[PDB]
Amino acid sequence: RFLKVKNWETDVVLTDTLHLKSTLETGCTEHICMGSIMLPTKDQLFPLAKEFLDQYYSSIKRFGSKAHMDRLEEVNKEIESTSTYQLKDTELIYGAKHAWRNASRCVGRIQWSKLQVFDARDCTTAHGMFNYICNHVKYATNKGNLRSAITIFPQRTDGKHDFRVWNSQLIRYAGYKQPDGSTLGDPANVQFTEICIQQGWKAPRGRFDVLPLLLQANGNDPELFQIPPELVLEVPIRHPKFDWFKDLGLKWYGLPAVSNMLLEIGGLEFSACPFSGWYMGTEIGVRDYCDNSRYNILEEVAKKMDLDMRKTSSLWKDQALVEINIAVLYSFQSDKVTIVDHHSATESFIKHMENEYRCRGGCPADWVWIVPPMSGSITPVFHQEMLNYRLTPSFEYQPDPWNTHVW
Amino acid sequence: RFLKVKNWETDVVLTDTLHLKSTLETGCTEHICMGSIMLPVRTKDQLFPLAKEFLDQYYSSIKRFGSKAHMDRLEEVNKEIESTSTYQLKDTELIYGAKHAWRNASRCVGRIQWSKLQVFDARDCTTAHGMFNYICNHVKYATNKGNLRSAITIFPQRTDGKHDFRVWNSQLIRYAGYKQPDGSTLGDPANVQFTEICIQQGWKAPRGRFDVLPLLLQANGNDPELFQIPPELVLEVPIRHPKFDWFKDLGLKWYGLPAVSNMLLEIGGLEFSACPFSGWYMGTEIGVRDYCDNSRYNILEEVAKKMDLDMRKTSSLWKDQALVEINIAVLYSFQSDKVTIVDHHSATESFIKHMENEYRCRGGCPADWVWIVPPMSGSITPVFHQEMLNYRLTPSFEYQPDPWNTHVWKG
Ligand code: HEM
Ligand code: HEM
Ligand SMILES: CCN(CCc1cccc(F)c1)Cc1cccc(NC(=N)c2cccs2)c1
Ligand SMILES: CCN(CCc1cccc(F)c1)Cc1cccc(NC(=N)c2cccs2)c1
Ligand SMILES: C[C@H](O)[C@H](O)[C@H]1CNc2nc(N)[nH]c(=O)c2N1
Ligand SMILES: C[C@H](O)[C@H](O)[C@H]1CNc2nc(N)[nH]c(=O)c2N1
Ligand SMILES: [Br-]
Ligand SMILES: [Br-]
Ligand SMILES: [Zn+2]
Repeated sequence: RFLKVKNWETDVVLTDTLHLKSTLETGCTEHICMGSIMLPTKDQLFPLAKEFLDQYYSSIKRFGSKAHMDRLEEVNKEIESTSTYQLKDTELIYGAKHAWRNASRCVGRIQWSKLQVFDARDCTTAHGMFNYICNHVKYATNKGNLRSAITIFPQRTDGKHDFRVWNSQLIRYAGYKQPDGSTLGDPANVQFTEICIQQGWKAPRGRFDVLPLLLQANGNDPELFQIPPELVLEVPIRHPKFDWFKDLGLKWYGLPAVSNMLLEIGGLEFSACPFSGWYMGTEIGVRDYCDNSRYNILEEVAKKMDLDMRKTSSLWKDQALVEINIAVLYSFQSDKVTIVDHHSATESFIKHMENEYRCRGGCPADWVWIVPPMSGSITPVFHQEMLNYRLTPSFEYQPDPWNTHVW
Repeated sequence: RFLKVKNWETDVVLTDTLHLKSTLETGCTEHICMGSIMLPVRTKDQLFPLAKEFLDQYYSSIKRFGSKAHMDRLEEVNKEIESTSTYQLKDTELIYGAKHAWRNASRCVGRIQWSKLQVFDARDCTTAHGMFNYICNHVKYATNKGNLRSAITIFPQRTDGKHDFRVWNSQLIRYAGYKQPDGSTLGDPANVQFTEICIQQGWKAPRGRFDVLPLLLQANGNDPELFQIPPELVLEVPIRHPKFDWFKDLGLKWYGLPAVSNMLLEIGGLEFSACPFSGWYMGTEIGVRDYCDNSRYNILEEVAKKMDLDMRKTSSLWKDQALVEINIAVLYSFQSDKVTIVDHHSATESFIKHMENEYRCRGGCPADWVWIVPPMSGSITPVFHQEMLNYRLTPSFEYQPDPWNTHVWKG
């Protein structure tokens, strides 16, 4: 019931008690581990509200105080009456910081307490959502010195009036199926690119077309908006040693901003909660650039390097991978856009886990996601045992809205 | 029930029913995943169901389920259990069991090979000198002058747990490790404790960087005894690089034959506590883990110094750069000397083909993603993108405590 995690590089053992507070289920049973699966009323809401307010009042050293008991009473009356309740600003901020803190797949959580929370609960239209979003993008981008931020749109009601950002990230590149049979641009976004086109976007049909926002307010039909080009910081990719690298024509955007997740706080559901931080270098150079189902540039790069591509055992893929990743980092650094390498981020996370074990009694962590997609065992996280479990407040996946929305 | 796994690179979806036959526990519950935890005297009444389940699996695999041979065998085992409290496997059933324990090993990327396993039956062994001779023969067979052949040697099973056969070595061939008074380590840091045991027992340590350890062999619950593997049987590969001519001067080498000797093999409820097994290396085992773990040979700094990379900031990726060169070196050296090795691209590609085959003929393939994904270049291997289901089937290889922690010394 009290659980130990061991670091096999350093022999440091930590004891986890925090898992006992865990509420949601994992996908696993005593018979089967699903650790590598990508995705496994009034009556319901009051318990969730109480659990939340209890931890909030605990966090501000006021557990069992007059004001604690009063608020529990207040929220209780409001659920009875209205079927829902509203969070105080302080609660909303706390809840959003804690959803990040609880994100077991997130290596960047040492930063969790510094999140800037933009309260957009007064938003009513898609044009309003667009304004809030542009403001978030400009604030977070900060001319290259990125700051973490979340923008929180109104909470779900009867669930026929959901706010949604149909985009998977605020800033992403279009993908277009070709006559040819190949894909132009990012193959991850073909379907959404098509949705934008059918809703009426005029696609320029290039390799790196920033997608328009498709914004849904109040369960209404979603609308298109272009993010002012001037607010989208992008980085041309060059290599500090290979002059030819630039001729690949590669670029990426500075601001990673997830917009398709659902934020749950005290039972309330925020279906539009775009959040942003900054990139770990491998996200772009290993996954975006080198996944076979993504930009898949490994072959072209290897060719420019004149490596022996005859045999897998020459490790030509591996050599090319390292160079691509060196270039991503050098390019961001040269243009002064915040980026972290996988060594520094994982070192940060081990230090963060130690803080959380010491200060909170644990840190839920998903090893499959935390270990970087290159050079795993040369980073400290590879050697660190992790316990994965689900705490609330939380960020959750939710169905893509086009499968759900009725026009 | 049916469970699906999806490959996120290919969209290939597979359906698992084999997990229904799983008996043993995982460590996980509905409230916690223990998937990255490294480690998450039997009665007659427990023994007969375990035997029956095993024998039913064996008779089904030879298409004789329910035959008179199957039924006579069950009754014969049942009678042996009630009167002697245990039972002996037939040679055929021992072969089937040892192969299946490999087939079932969820952390093994090399399982495409599982049905080609040379089984050496050492159940007539009685003494440590007996075990030495069996082990020498295994090494020489498996080594086969570089054309490595998978094999396992199976010593007598556990009886009362006071008469256990054990290889105290964690692998048959491994390098010594010496803690120096100044706190540095000479040789391999992973093997310090066991090296100290060997010295205590009388081994004369050459005290160098790659000294092959002596075997420490326990027969029949007796105190273990020391033996040196004939050097002429220990195939080694000097590590050089195809382009970097200074790489040889690092003084690196490694042995060709990886041979695990500290696991316990469970077949139909019976426990084989000494069951050394060998295959061949995937290159990353040596070039990533043995050479570059901070707690092992730890050569990254010295290699990157010699490549003259920028070592002032981790963001030059000097470690990742040095890591790749060392791994190229390991594979080049093994190939140049005609010693079997597999690269992590080949091995993971093979494993994915193995796993699809298994899903189709067997209804599943339990696999531990944390262990199957290689310790470098994870996502440019196909296994990174493959969902897997981890569950435990018997026959199985299981961990067991180090014998120096539990042995009752005779004197
Ligand atoms: C400040 C810099 C940050 C870094 C460097 C970072 C790093 C990462 C990385 C590399 C991933 C894996 C993503 C992937 O492979 O696709 C991730 C996952 C995640 N992070 Fe962060 N993170 C940061 C900030 C944030 C913030 C501000 C939030 C929310 C407030 C957040 C919540 C998440 C969540 C929820 C996941 C898991 C997503 C999923 O399961 O699909 N992180 N983090
Ligand atoms: C034939 C070539 C083989 C290759 C390339 C291979 C590859 C591997 C590798 C790379 C690992 C992970 C090792 C580590 O990180 O420590 C492994 C684990 C394992 N393999 Fe193999 N394997 C082979 C044959 C065998 C054989 C013959 C057996 C037994 C009959 C075996 C049973 C295992 C087991 C039980 C593990 C898990 C060990 C643990 O949990 O500590 N494999 N395999
Ligand atoms: C590339 C896709 N990432 C999610 C992966 C995913 C999600 C749902 C379904 C999938 F198939 C795959 C998006 C993501 C999520 C969290 C963090 C990041 N990377 C970042 N550095 C940040 C984004 C926002 C704050 S930090 C990317
Ligand atoms: C080096 C350590 N490996 C065990 C891992 C382990 C387990 C518990 C604690 C540890 F610190 C480390 C040994 C191992 C096991 C299985 C296979 C291999 N590698 C091989 N290629 C083979 C060995 C025998 C047949 S194939 C190595
Ligand atoms: C099937 C497997 O779970 C899947 O490929 C995962 C593995 N680990 C990951 N880790 C991170 N950070 N991001 C991912 O998209 C994935 N993909
Ligand atoms: C804590 C973590 O589970 C541990 O480092 C594991 C990770 N994956 C592994 N995978 C393999 N093949 N071998 C290992 O020793 C490990 N170590
Ligand atoms: Br970070
Ligand atoms: Br193989
Ligand atoms: Zn699990």
